[PDB]
Amino acid sequence: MSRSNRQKEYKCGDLVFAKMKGYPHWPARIDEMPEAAVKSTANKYQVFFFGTHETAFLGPKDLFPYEESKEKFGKPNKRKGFSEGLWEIENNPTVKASGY
Repeated sequence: MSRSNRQKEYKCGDLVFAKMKGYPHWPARIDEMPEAAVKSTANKYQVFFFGTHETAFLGPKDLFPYEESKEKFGKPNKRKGFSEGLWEIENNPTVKASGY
């Protein structure tokens, strides 16, 4: 009916700030590496970027929680893809689950 928040440890369905090489910490969701379309590898995690709306192979080193993010900054450069991006996650287009 709607994504479920984690307990004590982050897991699939967990939304955090994922940054990429040349790209500032963007709002990306956590995802596990599937093995259907292709054969994933080890020591790697699936990350889904909202702003860009694309997936990228990242890990925990490329993902930071709000607690930590807010600890230092938690607020990356405010770009065009940042506004619509952060809103792309907070205000997805294909909504359905109660949320604002």
